[PDB]
Amino acid sequence: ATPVRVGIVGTGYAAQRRAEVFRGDRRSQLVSFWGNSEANTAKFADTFGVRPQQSWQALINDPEIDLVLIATINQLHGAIAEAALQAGKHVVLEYPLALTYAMGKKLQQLAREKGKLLHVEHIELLGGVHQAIRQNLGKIGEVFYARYSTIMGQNPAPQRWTYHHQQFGFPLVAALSRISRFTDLFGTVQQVDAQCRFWDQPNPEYFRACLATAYLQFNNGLKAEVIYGKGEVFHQNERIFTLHGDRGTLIFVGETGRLIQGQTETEITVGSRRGLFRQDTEAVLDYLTTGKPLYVDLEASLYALEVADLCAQACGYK
Repeated sequence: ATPVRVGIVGTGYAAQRRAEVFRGDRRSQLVSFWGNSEANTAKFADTFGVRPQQSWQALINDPEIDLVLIATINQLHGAIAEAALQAGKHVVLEYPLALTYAMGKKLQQLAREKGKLLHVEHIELLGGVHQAIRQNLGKIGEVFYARYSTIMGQNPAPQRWTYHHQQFGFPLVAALSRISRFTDLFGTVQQVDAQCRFWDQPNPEYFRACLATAYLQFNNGLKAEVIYGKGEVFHQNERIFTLHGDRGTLIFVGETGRLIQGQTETEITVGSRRGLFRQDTEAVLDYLTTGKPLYVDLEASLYALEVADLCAQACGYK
């Protein structure tokens, strides 16, 4: 039903990219938003000339909203999605979908029972690099060894939700989502070993550093290392995504990529996350206005959630 009236829960990168396209597209209208922190809420309201709702609960219950975009504090995503679906809203999330596989399945069933969209993508984190990997995996043959490491030194560690044990949640959730979206080629994860180490702040509800490591064995033979570290103890940053195959190696350093085959080295064109967010937003608008089905289905985010549960279980986490 046009225009699609949108409320945005969140003010970060994913929320801003969605807001830009919702505004620009004539099939949609940005009505309200909610932010968790005072300064970023003010900036978002100014950029997009939309007034903020004081609570996200009020936003999702607004009768002048058709669609809720969720891209906020990690812990909140499942609860906000369930509340929005119960209020008869369509829901689009930036991954995570929920805290547990069971909640993700409960959300999937609820959206079906209400006949509402439940759509999840994972674009903000290395979305362009992921498509570049997809476009070039066919070139390197059987992938047997991959390493995805994100190390971000930060001193002092802030007292915000990203360093808060409960709000941030299991630290490997986002990284494991990235490594799990090649099931089409790697098969499913068959074995997991994972460790998680924290450096607590004086207030033990916050950590000042974390190092989480997951070592995965896939069914088609791939051994993958997935590393997530941030905080006060890290003196060298690292943003590496390397995949070794018997016909070549793909190396991504940040958003920079290079194909290596024999003695040749080729630059890899990495597209913008802005373009990927726009195509996804326009596909969502297509579905809501003409019923044309989305190419993405919830199964990819559900499996990433399963992998996260499995690695947390291997960690003794929660």
